[PDB]
Amino acid sequence: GRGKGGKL
Amino acid sequence: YDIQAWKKQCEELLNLIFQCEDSEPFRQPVDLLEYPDYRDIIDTPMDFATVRETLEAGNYESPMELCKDVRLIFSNSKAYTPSKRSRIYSMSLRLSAFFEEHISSVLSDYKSALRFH
Amino acid sequence: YDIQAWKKQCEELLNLIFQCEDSEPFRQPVDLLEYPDYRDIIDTPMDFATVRETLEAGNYESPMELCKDVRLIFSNSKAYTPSKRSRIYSMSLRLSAFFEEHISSVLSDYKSALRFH
Repeated sequence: GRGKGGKL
Repeated sequence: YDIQAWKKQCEELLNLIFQCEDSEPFRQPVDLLEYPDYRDIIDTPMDFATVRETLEAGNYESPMELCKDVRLIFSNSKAYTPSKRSRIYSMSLRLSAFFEEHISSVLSDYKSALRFH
Repeated sequence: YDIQAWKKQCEELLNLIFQCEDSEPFRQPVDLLEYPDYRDIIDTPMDFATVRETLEAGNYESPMELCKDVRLIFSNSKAYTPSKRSRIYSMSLRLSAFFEEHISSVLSDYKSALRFH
């Protein structure tokens, strides 16, 4: 995703 | 050559989308409690329940207006999870292909009808 | 006036960090298969298992050397996930405050002892 963001 | 025919066609296409397993992540707004950084990336959230409601309320004047909201569902999915190996990326690609294949005839039939009017 | 006292103090502080829930993402190296863009952003990876191992092997000559490795864990965390609304940002801020509050007296005790020698 976007760093330790996003969905998987 | 019916300029109203797209309304019921789009209603039935959305019914088919809600029945497809691949639509599950997109059936309701993204959960901002579960993903609190979502609004740092995404300007305008969108989901199929909102699209269905906007149609039912008669707030789309043309099928191209409806297509703009659906495009945003897939634009937001890619922006927040761009990884080509993720489950949501593959679900997005298959459901996008399914939508485009069924909407193409709805748009061309509507454009034909509009010429006549 | 004990110049060796910092070794066991830092061992106990690392034990306290490993038991804090906020440390979970930092207990082992970032997985570069799960995050293949990580080394595009991060020049020098660091984690609490590497720090603990370096200490146990006696490869730190002073507590300031250990402190600068721990600060790199929080520098890397903010660089890769800067979103102030993300869960990892708030975990980083709390664990960093906890570390700084406990390391300060380890550093000042060591500096006092060093002056004497």
